[PDB]
Amino acid sequence: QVKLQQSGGGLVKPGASLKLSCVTSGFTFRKFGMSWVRQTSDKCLEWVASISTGGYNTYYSDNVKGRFTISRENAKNTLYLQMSSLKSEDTALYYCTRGYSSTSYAMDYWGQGTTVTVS
Amino acid sequence: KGNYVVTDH
Amino acid sequence: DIELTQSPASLSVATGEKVTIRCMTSTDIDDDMNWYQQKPGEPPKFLISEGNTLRPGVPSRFSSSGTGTDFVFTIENTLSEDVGDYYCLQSFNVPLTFGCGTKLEI
Repeated sequence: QVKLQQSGGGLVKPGASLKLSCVTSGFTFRKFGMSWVRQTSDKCLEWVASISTGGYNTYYSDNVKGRFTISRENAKNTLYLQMSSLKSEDTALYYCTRGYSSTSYAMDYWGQGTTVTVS
Repeated sequence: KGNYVVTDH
Repeated sequence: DIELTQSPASLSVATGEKVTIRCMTSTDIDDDMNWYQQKPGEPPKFLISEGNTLRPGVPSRFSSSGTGTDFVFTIENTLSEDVGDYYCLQSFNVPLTFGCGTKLEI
């Protein structure tokens, strides 16, 4: 019943910007922390960023700090990832993810995935 | 967990 | 930055065999080790959460144990349906790190 519907990828040139979106349903969204994870070409999974229930705390990998911004609008049930200054190294399948309970960002529910390709 | 917060208060 | 090293790299088993996938951490993770399964072309599925608890609906044949730096994932009798990649995640500290997977049966 919990759905995380993702949107917004594509192929872009290096230096571009993309806004990834994730709209959720089947749970009270403000009660949960949310994250973005990316699976790279070598099937490795890599955490990108996390945001707390109210959006007052955000964490980013050192990889994307300063170029990526995670945000949410609690009223619309959506999570965003604004990516700027896209590098080829950012090519991956990006997944919208839900933290399983209050104290942990460990993910229980994952979106279908969005390819962003930088080339 | 080891200081990251997920619930704001 | 807690490194997680998953092992083995890959394994091929016959159905009914037992498998063991280890995931070792550079630091004590207070048992916040989590296990995932990704069947080809699906999002990863949450199998076991922090404190080695099997999640609802995951079958009993999956189990895990582990000391603060050394954790183990086991499948007791491998069924056909279990081929995929298995990943472990520590959720003790940010950055959250993942092992790079183990691929089950080819």
